[PDB]
Amino acid sequence: SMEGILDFSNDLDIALLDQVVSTFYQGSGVQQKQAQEILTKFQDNPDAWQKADQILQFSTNPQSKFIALSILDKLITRKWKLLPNDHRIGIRNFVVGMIISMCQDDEVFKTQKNLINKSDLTLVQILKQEWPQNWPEFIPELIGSSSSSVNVCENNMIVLKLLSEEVFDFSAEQMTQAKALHLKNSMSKEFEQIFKLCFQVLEQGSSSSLIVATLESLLRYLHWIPYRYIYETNILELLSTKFMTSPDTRAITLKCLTEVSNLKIPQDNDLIKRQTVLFFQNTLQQIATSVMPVTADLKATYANANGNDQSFLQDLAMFLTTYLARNRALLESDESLRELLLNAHQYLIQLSKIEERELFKTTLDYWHNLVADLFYEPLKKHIYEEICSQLRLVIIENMVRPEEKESDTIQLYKSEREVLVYLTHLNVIDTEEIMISKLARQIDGSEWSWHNINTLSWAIGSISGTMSEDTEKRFVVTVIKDLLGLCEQKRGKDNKAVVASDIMYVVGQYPRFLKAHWNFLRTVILALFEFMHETHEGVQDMACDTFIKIVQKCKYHFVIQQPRESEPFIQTIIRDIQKTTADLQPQQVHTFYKACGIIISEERSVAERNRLLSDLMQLPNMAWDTIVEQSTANPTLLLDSETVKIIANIIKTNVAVCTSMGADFYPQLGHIYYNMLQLYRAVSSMISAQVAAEGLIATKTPKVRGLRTIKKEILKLVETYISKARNLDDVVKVLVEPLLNAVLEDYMNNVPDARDAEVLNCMTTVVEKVGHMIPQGVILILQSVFECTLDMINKDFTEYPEHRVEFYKLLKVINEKSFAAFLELPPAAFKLFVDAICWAFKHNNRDVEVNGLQIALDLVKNIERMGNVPFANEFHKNYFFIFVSETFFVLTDSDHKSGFSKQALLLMKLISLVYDNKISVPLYQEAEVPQGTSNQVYLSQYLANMLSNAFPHLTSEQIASFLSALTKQCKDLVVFKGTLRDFLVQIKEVGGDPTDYLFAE
Amino acid sequence: VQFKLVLVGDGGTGKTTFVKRHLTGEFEKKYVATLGVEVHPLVFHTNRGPIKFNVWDTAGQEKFGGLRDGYYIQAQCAIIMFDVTSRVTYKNVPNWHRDLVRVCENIPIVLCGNKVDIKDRKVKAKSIVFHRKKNLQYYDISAKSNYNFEKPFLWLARKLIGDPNLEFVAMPALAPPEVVMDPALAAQYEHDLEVAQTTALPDEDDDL
Amino acid sequence: FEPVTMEEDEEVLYKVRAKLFRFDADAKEWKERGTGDCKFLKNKKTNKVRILMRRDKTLKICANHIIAPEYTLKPNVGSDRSWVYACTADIAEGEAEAFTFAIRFGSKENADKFKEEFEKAQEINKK
Amino acid sequence: VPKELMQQIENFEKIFT
Ligand SMILES: Nc1nc2c(ncn2[C@@H]2O[C@H](COP(=O)(O)OP(=O)(O)NP(=O)(O)O)[C@@H](O)[C@H]2O)c(=O)[nH]1
Ligand SMILES: [Mg+2]
Repeated sequence: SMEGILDFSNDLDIALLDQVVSTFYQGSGVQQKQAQEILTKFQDNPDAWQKADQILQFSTNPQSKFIALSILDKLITRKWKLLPNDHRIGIRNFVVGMIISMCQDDEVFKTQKNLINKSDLTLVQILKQEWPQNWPEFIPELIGSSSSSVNVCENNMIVLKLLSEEVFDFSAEQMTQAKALHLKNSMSKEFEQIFKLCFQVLEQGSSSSLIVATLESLLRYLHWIPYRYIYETNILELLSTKFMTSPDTRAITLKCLTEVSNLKIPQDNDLIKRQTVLFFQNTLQQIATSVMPVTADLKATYANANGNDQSFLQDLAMFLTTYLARNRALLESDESLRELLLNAHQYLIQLSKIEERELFKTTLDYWHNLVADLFYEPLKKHIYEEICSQLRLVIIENMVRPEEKESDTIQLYKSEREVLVYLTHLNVIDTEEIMISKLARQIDGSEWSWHNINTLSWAIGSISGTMSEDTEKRFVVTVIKDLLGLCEQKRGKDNKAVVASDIMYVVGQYPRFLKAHWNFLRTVILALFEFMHETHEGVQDMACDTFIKIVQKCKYHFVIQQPRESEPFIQTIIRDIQKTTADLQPQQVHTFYKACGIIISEERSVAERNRLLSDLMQLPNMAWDTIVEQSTANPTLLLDSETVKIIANIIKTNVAVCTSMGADFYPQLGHIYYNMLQLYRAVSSMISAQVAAEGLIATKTPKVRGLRTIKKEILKLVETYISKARNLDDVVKVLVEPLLNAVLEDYMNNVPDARDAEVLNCMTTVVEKVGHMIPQGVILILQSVFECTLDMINKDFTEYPEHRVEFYKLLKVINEKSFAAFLELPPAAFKLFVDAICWAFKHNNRDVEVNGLQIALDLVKNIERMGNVPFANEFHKNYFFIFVSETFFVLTDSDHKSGFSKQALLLMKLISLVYDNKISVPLYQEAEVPQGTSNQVYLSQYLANMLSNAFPHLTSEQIASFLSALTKQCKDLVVFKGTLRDFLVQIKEVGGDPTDYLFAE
Repeated sequence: VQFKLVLVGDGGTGKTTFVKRHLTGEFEKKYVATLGVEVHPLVFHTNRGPIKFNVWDTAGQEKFGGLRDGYYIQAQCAIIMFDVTSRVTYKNVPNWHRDLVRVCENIPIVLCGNKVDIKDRKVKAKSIVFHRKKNLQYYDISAKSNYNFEKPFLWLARKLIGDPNLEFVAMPALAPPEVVMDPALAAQYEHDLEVAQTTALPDEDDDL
Repeated sequence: FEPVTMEEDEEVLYKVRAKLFRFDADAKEWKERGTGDCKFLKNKKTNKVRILMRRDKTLKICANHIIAPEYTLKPNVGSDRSWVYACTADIAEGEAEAFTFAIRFGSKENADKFKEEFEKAQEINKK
Repeated sequence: VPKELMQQIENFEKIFT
């Protein structure tokens, strides 16, 4: 029954409309859902705009009039110029009249703010179409009607605010460059009159709602108007005094003064400098006397969250930081301005104690600006000594967790570290004193807590490298000594676990100290080794992260023979490795072995390095040897989940060590390589035999997932070594041939759901590093993975996402390093290669789309480098316009805006080939064009026809002017892109001006 | 005690997935573009009594926009969503905010950067500053890993109720009823049980 | 001088972290229902044991039912750390409704221990 | 290195003993 309004052969029943609307906004459940679908269909009727003048006159529902204006909005922005000129004047007239009559009825003006704002925006859309060329008296008449009524004057400030927004703040995306400039110049020409009205209202007016609406418009004006309207008038005085006292006007006025602090200003005039000082002086004065004194506890105020306090304190932080970052030098020399300078910063100190993550980051950014300047600028830091001393405490007490998963906490820690490092350089003594004092109150329990000891330990660790080695040594000693005593002072593994971790974090941050005190460094490591036996949650993971963290920095001191030692300490670590790691989880054992590989790589004697490597790998190599013996004996053992897990952990240990050692890992790799690939084959057979006997569901089972883990870690190990190898002859002559024989056929002949995407990733690295040396191997890779992978991913954009990504990474590196492989493809396979590139264009997936566009660009360059030869001539004849049209399609379909830049680059390269005569053969067929026609003429002809059928609502003149500008600008990417954007605007509407494409000229 | 909440942002940013997680606990992997709007009541239990959100989950794709800003009428709070793996979605945040505060001139608004579970983050933390001058709360969130997935509603509840100490509390757990098998449904439940057993559980590699 | 839940009558027999799934038969798809603490609660006035599971942060109930002696924990084809079983009356989301649940844990040890406690509690309720 | 630190840190391993 509600679907009656969707029948236009009959008169629209307004009462039926108001019912559908009410059911949608106030209803619920099914009735709401039904009405919603009816309203959507009504609004999208291309004739629904004709019935808007009826709704706005005879409806009693504001939501219905709002929807009516939305229907008008679509019509004005997309099809205005298609109407008869009588409807344009009519629509204009009854939008103007509707606004006038809403402002005159004080009851409607008060209770229908949403519908009036919607009408003002609708009017603004008309202005963008019709003003000033077809409405030169709009601004003069607006200024006249403002004096006849406070309500109309207030509403005209809303109209001007919205106009300024649409012309200056949101025009870049929504208009052509020519149209944007036209309107910006039009508003600039008549602003002298607009400012006069605005300034008179502010100086004389008393209606607070009128004042606030005028200041909200001023906020938009300040984005673009010249500074003279601000400094050659009394408006700065008004903002910084009068309007800072009223809480109604205070919020907007403060935002206005923040923008004023960003105006383009000549930095050499002394009167202006005084004016900039003065409005800051007035503003701080009004805050101290009308809002709160500089001693006020803003942390407590913000937490109470009364009224708009939180917004005001946010806006004050933005104002103070913006002004001071630009102008604080104006306050630093004159002694009579010193109190103002420091009161402003004391407010920022108080603001910095607020518990609000994002506000703290705003003030922290300013503090960075300040302490960095005091670090380099002569004679400045003594001014801020008391500010800096308070800041040291604020930052130490609000220090956040370093990475030692939250990526918002990692960025903030590094920001805090930066400022605190600067603050330490500025006064090392004050920083040390605060930290020791803070540590004393951890020991007397007055401030003891898990949060407070962690925060202090992070702060202490963050300033590493700022003190002198002698002070650092005294400092580190006191801290560790005090922290160790704090550990005994506590009971319970929970307390002793917190303090233990903090102690190890601090020592891990001062490697300079550890490197100079061997006996200490040694004892530290031994404690970690004993902490690897403590089963308490977190200890073992801590012990291991600290060990490898210390090793990365102090590795040299583990590989040499230290005084009073009979062997390099690495040997002692390796001897007791089974005992040390006996209680660790697999992940933690691998980190340990990785840390040992870091040390071993410091030994540059090949013979001793390989011996250490052999000893480190003794345990996994003996387990390996044992399995390879019995695993081949009874291949069913690999169905034993215990053997599978053991194997996977042995391989993961080799991956860990290979990650640290890279090229030095080759000896160990050769020990397992040939038997590892045999294992890869045996595991493969079982996966295949399991899927044959159980179906595809077998791939989800723990048995098969464990078997595939083996294959994946084997590929990761080979990938890890090859990507770091320095001896590429051995890679090619020893590694590649057994590898390809082991993985390629297995990948090709498995069903889609059993193929490992890691094979593709592994091959990508092989091609990357030695691609130039195995042209036959690359060909073999394409034959085995290309067609069977493409058929997996060319039916939709969702299935096999990992294969999708790795597939185009592989084609990309093959196209870079061994383009000859594609020249060998049969014509039908090269056609699939082209199809696959364009298929990548159409992905929203960024991983795929970007590579697809790069492959296309690189392919064009590869072809071009071939010169005038048959293969290049045939490529252009077969695929030039396919790439041009496919590229144009994603440029204009509105679903691939993330790739605009690279689409534009590809299109500019394609167009420039024809206009530099880099294509030797005609791109047309003998028949369709006269003999001797230039490819330029045919290109513009093809594109003109292509765009005419794809965008039939464009005029032939538009298309012609767009292409003329586009081809003329194919050597200037920024201008090229601007012309494409202009085209993307014009295709959204009817009647685009073809001269807009002459903007660059 | 029900407040209208409008949820806006570019298509594919996770708005519907985010709401679904709060409604049923599930994580939807498929991208089925919202058509116009989808309204769902959402209730939270707090130390100040229960609060109800009438969530208007709108469409981000232009071709499915429906009534567009007509959905914002008389909203009392809002969430703007973008995708930290897609710069374009953050570039469009000022456009969604513009269209929103033109209809809802003074409401609490949360800005959410979704999908921080994805390693290859493209909109870095340092680049997200739009919320400062607009007085929006900001949260990194992931509807997949549940990182900060409750913060947007906790903050909004505290603004709508006017109590900065409002907390989510555990809804009461009534005693569950006693069970009695129906012999006329035994073979019916053992059928659906066999299908459930032989359907693999998703994300078997997740930590839980 | 003058100066200025509903599970308290119960007892926690077992607690474990787990993720709960429900089977959408009409879509042949497991769907998550909540991740949090799964508890076996013994009522002091009836000695009857129930499962009570709440989501993290929001603390909303995602499982609330008796550990009936009739229920039977079954393995899932793709998991060595989960159990599948049918539930004929769960009241986490309003009225009593029947579900085919799946619960997964952090390790195979928690899975077997859960089944151990799950069976101990079944005998408790049989009385 | 200060010799009293050693005495305190050598007991560090036995913190959990
Ligand atoms: N990795 C990840 N994916 C997510 C996350 N949230 C949502 N998604 C995924 O992103 C895709 C889009 O989900 P969706 O909720 O429909 O986004 P939307 O904003 O509602 N789209 P529309 O505005 O067109 O209705 C889905 O595949 C979803 O699984 C997340 O937090 N992390
Ligand atoms: Mg959606």
